[PDB]
Amino acid sequence: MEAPAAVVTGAAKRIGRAIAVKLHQTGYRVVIHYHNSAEAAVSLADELNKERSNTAVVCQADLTNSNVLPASCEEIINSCFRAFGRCDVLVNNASAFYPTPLVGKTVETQVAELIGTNAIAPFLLTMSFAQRQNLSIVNLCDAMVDQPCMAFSLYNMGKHALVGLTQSAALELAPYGIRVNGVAPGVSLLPVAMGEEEKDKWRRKVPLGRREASAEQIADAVIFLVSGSAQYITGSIIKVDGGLSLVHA
Amino acid sequence: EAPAAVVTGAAKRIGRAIAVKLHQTGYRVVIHYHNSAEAAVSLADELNKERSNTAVVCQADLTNSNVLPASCEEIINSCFRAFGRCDVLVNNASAFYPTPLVQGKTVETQVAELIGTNAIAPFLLTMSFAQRQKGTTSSNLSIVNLCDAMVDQPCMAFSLYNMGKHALVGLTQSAALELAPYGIRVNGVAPGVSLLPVAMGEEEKDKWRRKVPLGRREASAEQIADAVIFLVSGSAQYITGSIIKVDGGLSLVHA
Amino acid sequence: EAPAAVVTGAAKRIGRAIAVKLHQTGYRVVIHYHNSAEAAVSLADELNKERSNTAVVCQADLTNSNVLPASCEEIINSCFRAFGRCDVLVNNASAFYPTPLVGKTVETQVAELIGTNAIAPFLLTMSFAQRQKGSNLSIVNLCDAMVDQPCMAFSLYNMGKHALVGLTQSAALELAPYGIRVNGVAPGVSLLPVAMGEEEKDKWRRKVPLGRREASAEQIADAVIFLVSGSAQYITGSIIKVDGGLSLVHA
Amino acid sequence: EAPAAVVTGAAKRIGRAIAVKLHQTGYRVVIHYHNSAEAAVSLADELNKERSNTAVVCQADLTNSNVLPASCEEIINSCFRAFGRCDVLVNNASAFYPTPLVQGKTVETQVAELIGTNAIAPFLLTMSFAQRQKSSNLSIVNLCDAMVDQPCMAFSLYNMGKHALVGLTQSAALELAPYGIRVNGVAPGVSLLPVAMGEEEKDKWRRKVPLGRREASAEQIADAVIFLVSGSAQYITGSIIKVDGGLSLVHA
Ligand SMILES: NC(=O)c1ccc[n+]([C@@H]2O[C@H](COP(=O)([O-])OP(=O)(O)OC[C@H]3O[C@@H](n4cnc5c(N)ncnc54)[C@H](OP(=O)(O)O)[C@@H]3O)[C@@H](O)[C@H]2O)c1
Ligand SMILES: NC(=O)c1ccc[n+]([C@@H]2O[C@H](COP(=O)([O-])OP(=O)(O)OC[C@H]3O[C@@H](n4cnc5c(N)ncnc54)[C@H](OP(=O)(O)O)[C@@H]3O)[C@@H](O)[C@H]2O)c1
Ligand SMILES: NC(=O)c1ccc[n+]([C@@H]2O[C@H](COP(=O)([O-])OP(=O)(O)OC[C@H]3O[C@@H](n4cnc5c(N)ncnc54)[C@H](OP(=O)(O)O)[C@@H]3O)[C@@H](O)[C@H]2O)c1
Ligand SMILES: NC(=O)c1ccc[n+]([C@@H]2O[C@H](COP(=O)([O-])OP(=O)(O)OC[C@H]3O[C@@H](n4cnc5c(N)ncnc54)[C@H](OP(=O)(O)O)[C@@H]3O)[C@@H](O)[C@H]2O)c1
Ligand SMILES: Cc1ccc(Sc2cc(N)nc(N)n2)cc1
Ligand SMILES: Cc1ccc(Sc2cc(N)nc(N)n2)cc1
Ligand SMILES: Cc1ccc(Sc2cc(N)nc(N)n2)cc1
Ligand SMILES: Cc1ccc(Sc2cc(N)nc(N)n2)cc1
Ligand code: NA
Repeated sequence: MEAPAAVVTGAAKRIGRAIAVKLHQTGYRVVIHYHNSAEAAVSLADELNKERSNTAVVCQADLTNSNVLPASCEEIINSCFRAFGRCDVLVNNASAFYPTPLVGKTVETQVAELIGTNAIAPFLLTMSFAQRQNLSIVNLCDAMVDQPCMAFSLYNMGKHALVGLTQSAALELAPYGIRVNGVAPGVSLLPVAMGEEEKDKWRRKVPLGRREASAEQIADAVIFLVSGSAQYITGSIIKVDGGLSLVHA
Repeated sequence: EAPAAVVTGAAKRIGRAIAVKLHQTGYRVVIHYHNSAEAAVSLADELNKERSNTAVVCQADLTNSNVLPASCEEIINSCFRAFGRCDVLVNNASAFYPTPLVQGKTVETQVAELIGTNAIAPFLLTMSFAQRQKGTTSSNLSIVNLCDAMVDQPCMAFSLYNMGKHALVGLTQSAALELAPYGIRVNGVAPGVSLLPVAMGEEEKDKWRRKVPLGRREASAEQIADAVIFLVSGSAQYITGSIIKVDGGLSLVHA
Repeated sequence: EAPAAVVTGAAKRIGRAIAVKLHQTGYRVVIHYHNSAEAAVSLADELNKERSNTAVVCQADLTNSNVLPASCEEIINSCFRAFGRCDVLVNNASAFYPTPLVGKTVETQVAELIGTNAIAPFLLTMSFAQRQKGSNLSIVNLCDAMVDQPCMAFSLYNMGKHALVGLTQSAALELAPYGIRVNGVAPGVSLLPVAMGEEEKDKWRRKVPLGRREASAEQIADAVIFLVSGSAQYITGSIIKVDGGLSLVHA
Repeated sequence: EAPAAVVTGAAKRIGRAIAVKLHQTGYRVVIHYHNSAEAAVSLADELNKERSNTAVVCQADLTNSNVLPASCEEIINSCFRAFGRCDVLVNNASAFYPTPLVQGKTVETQVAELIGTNAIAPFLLTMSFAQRQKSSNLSIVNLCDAMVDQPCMAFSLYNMGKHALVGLTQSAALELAPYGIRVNGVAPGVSLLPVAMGEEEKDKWRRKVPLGRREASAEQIADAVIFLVSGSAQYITGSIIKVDGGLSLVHA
C-alpha cells in the first residue's frame, strides 16, 4: 500500500512512544517494538488502530547481545514487511541505561545489555533494513557523550559506538539512497521514580528554559530527519539539548 | 501579525532561497545586500507582488571597520522600522577566497572582509538583535548562522576564511549559552557543497559533485533553506547551540 | 623499583615498538600476544638479554565472550606475578577487517571487532584499576585518527574505535581520583596491512601531507611514551592524533 | 648550532615557563612582550646568565590594526637577526576578558584586542615564519583552550578568537606540511588563574578538576609544548593536546 511504514524500537513508553505517535500522525504505519512492556505496547497499538485501522502492530524482542540477536533483528525488520509490505524508516530508540563502575549482573551481562541495546542491535537492524531494500534511519544518541555520567562507561561506550555506526552507515548506505542520522537529547524525560529534588537539579542546569525536553520535542527532530525537508542530510546528529552540553562544570 | 526576519546577503543564491522560503512560511523579510542591488530589488518586488508590504531591502557592507557596529545596528533597525518586530536573524553573507600563507588586496583588507563577514558582523548583528528585544510567551526568537561542514577538512590556502567560519561556530555556541535566558535560540546550518561558484568550470564542479556520497551532486539552495526553516520553526523550540550539517555525507569521506 | 607495563598485541608492528620503547625507558614489560607466539617469545628474549628478568609473555584471545573478563584479569595478574606491580596498560591489540552492511558469522565479527577494540580495553581497565591499592599510573588506548572519516564497509571496526574514545573519556573521569590517567594515541596511516599490495600502499602514502609517507611504529610509540611520562602528569582524557595531517585532507 | 624560538607574551606566567623550558632544552629565545618590559628583561638576564647571548627581547602590540602585519614581521625578523634562524614559533600572547552580548572600551577595540591577539596575530606570525624559511625540525605551537566548546558565560569574542585559532592550526598544518613545518596546539583547562580572581573563586575552579582538584602549573603546560617541538613529535601536525586534568569531561 501507499502509506510508508516505520519500525521504532523500545516504542511502548516515553520517547519511543512519542516518536511512534508522531510518525503515525504524519501518515506512517508503525511497528511498535517492545521488550518487557507488552501491556503498554498493545495499548499504544490499539489507540493507533482506532485512529486508522491496520496501521500499527507490536513486535516483541530482547535486544541484548547474544548468538540469536542477528536473527531477532532480522525478524523485527521482517515483521514490518509482513505487516505493511515495506519498511521506509527505522528508529533505533531502545536503550539500557545504568551504571557500571570500574572499581547482581555479571560484567558480561552488563556488556551484552548496554552495548547490545545501544550499538549492536542498531547495527544488526541497520544491516537487515538495508539488505531488504525516502528511506532513512534515525539513531537516538546522547548529547552528553563527551561529558558523561560518572561510572557509566559501558553505556557511554555504547552511545559512542552508535555515533560511529551513524557515520559509517551513512557513508556506506548513501549509494542505496538510505540516509542515516541521529538525534541527541540532553536531558529529556527523567526516571519517574527519581525524586523531584534530583529532577530539579538537572532541570536548573539547562540554559533554555531550565526544563527537560518533552518526548514530543525529541520526536519533532526525528520527524524532520525522516521528512523530505532533510533529503540531503545524512551522517548528521542533531542535538536537542536546550544548551545543556555547552555548560561548563 | 506575521513574524519578520532579516537575511544577510539575500539577493541571490542560498540567501535568496532562505528569504523566499521564510516568506512562503509567512515571514516578512529584510533582504540585506551589499553589491547586488538589482537582484535584491527584483527579489523584493516578487515577494511584495505575492503579499503586499512584506519585503524590504537593506544595503550594507559587512567588512569589519569602526562603523560596522552602526551598520549592523541599522540592519536590525530596518526590520523594526518596516515591520515593527524582528523575530529571526539569518547570518548568511560571506566572503570566500584564498589567502595563501606563502607567496591587489592588503592582508588587513582580507582580514577585515573574511573575518568581518563570516564572524564579526554575525556577532554585532547578534548583539543588536538581542538588545532590540529588551524593549518588547508565544514568541519564537532565533538566530541561524550559515556555517561550513568542511571546517575541519578545509580548502587548501583558505586560512582566513576557515578561521572566520570557526569563529562563527564559537559565536553560535557562546550566544546560544548567553541568550538562552532571553528565549533566543542560536543555531547553525553547515552546507558541504551547495551552489558552486559562478566562475567555476564544469569540469571542476563535477570533481566536487562526484565526491558526495548521497546522490553525487551538490545541495540545492532550497535544501539548505529547509534546514534553516526547521531551526526557526516550533519543531525546534528546544534546540539551541546545534549546528546541522547538510552535506550529503561529504565530510565523512576520507582523502 | 623499575615500573612495569602491559602492552596488548605486542609481538609485532606498533605494539612491538611500544614494548621496546617502554623497555628502553626502564619499564619491565608484559608482552601480550594471541597467535604470534614465536615473535612474542623472540621479543621477550631480546629484551631479557638487554636486562635480565624484565620481560615476560602472556597469551590471550581478546575476542568478546563470557570468558573474556577472566582472560583480561589474567593478563593484569601476569604483570603482578612477574613484577609485583603494574604501572601502565597499553591497549593496542586490534582486529581490523571489513564487515559490509549489504566465512565468519556476524556474531563472530561483532565479538572480534568490538571485543578487541573496546570490550577488552574496558575489562583490562577494570582489572588494572581494581588491582591498584598499592606513583605515575596510566593507561594509553590506541585509537584511530580516521574515526570520523572511516574506511568504507568497516562499520563494526569503526564502532569499536568510537567506543574506545568513550572508554578513554569515561575512565579518565572515573579514575582521576585514584591518580590513574587515561589517554589515547590516534594513528592515521602507520604500518600498512601486511596483505595490502604495493601500489595500494603507495596510494595511501601519497595522501599524507607531512612527508607523503606512513608513520613508523616508533613515531607512534613516541606519543605513548610521552603520555606515560612525567611530562604528561596533568594530561588525562586526551587523544593525541599522530597522522601527518591526514585527517585534515578533504575528499 | 642551536635552534631558536619565538614565544609571544613570554614575560610572565605560561609564556615565561615555555621560554624557560625551551631555553633549558637548548634553544635560543626571543622573549616578546607588550607592556611587561621589566619582566621581559629580567627573564632575558636570567637566561643569558646561564648561556651568554641566547636570549633577546622584542616589544610589540598584537592588537589588530593597520600596523599589525609589520609588527608581526618584526617579531620574526628579530629572531633571524639575533640568531640567524627561527625554528619554533609559540603563539601564547592573549587578551582575555568578557564582552557581554546584552547591555570603557568600544566594541571594535574589544574585537581588535581579543580577535587580534588570539587569532589575527598568530595568523600573521605564521605567515612571516613560513615566508622566511621558504636535519630541520620547524614547528609552530598555538596556545588554545580546552573549554572552547563549554565556554565562559559572556566571553563571546574571546571564544571566537580561540575557535579561529583552532581553524588556523588546522589550515596552517595542512598548507605548511609540504614545507616540513608542523603546526599544533596545546589546550589548557585551568592553569595559572587570573591575578584579579578572588581566592574563593580560584578554589571553586580548582575543585572542579578531576585530576588532583588543582590547576595546572605553567611548567605542565610548557611540558606539552616541549613535546610538540621535539623530535618525538615529528609526525604530529594539526593536533591539539588538551592539558586539562579532565576538566572538559565534567558535565554541568
Ligand atoms: N530520557 C533522556 O533524558 C535521554 C537522554 C539522552 C539520550 N536519550 C536516549 O533517547 C532514547 C529514549 O530514551 P528513554 O528515556 O525514553 O529510554 P528508556 O525509557 O530508558 O528505554 C526505552 C526502552 O528501551 C527498551 N529496552 C531496554 N532494554 C532493552 C533490551 N534489553 N531489549 C529491548 N529493548 C530494551 C525498553 O523497552 P520495554 O519497556 O518494552 O522493556 C524501554 O522502554 C534512548 O536511546 C536514550 O539513550 C534519552
Ligand atoms: N555555496 C556553498 O557550497 C557553501 C558551502 C559551505 C558553506 N556555505 C555558506 O552558506 C552561505 C551562503 O553561501 P553562498 O554560496 O550563497 O554565498 P555567496 O554567494 O558566496 O555570498 C553570499 C552573499 O554574501 C554577500 N557578501 C559578500 N561580501 C560581503 C560584504 N563585504 N558585505 C556584505 N555582504 C557581503 C554578497 O552580497 P552581494 O551579492 O549583495 O554583494 C553575496 O551575494 C555562506 O555563509 C557560505 O559560507 C556555502
Ligand atoms: N597500522 C595503522 O596504520 C593504524 C592506523 C590507525 C590505528 N591503528 C591502531 O594502532 C594499533 C596497532 O596497529 P597495528 O597495525 O600494529 O595492529 P595489527 O598489526 O593489526 O594488530 C596488532 C595485534 O593485535 C592482536 N590481535 C588481533 N586480534 C586479536 C584477538 N582476537 N585477541 C588478542 N589479540 C588480537 C594481534 O596479535 P597476534 O599477532 O599475537 O595474533 C596483532 O598482532 C591498533 O589498535 C590499531 O587499530 C593502526
Ligand atoms: N591561564 C589559564 O588557565 C589558561 C587557560 C586556557 C588557555 N590559556 C592560554 O594559555 C596562554 C597563556 O595564558 P596566560 O594565563 O599565561 O596568559 P595571560 O597572562 O593572560 O597573557 C599572557 C601575555 O599576553 C600578552 N598580551 C596580552 N595582550 C596583548 C596585546 N594586545 N599585545 C601583545 N601581547 C599581549 C601580555 O604581555 P605583557 O604582559 O608583556 O603585556 C601577557 O603577559 C594564552 O593563550 C591563554 O589563552 C590559559
Ligand atoms: C538525568 C537522567 C535523565 C534521563 C534518564 S533516563 C535515560 C537516559 C539515557 N541517557 N538513556 C536511557 N536509555 N534512559 C536518567 C537520568
Ligand atoms: C567547492 C565550492 C563550493 C561552493 C563555493 S561557493 C562558497 C563557498 C563557501 N564556503 N562560502 C561562500 N561564501 N561561497 C566555492 C567552492
Ligand atoms: C591504510 C591502512 C593502514 C594500516 C592498516 S593496518 C591496521 C589499521 C587499523 N586501523 N587497525 C589495525 N588493527 N590494523 C590498514 C590500512
Ligand atoms: C578559570 C580561569 C583560569 C585562568 C584564567 S587566566 C587566562 C585564561 C585564558 N583562557 N586566557 C588568558 N589569556 N588568561 C582565567 C580563568
Ligand atoms: Na562530520
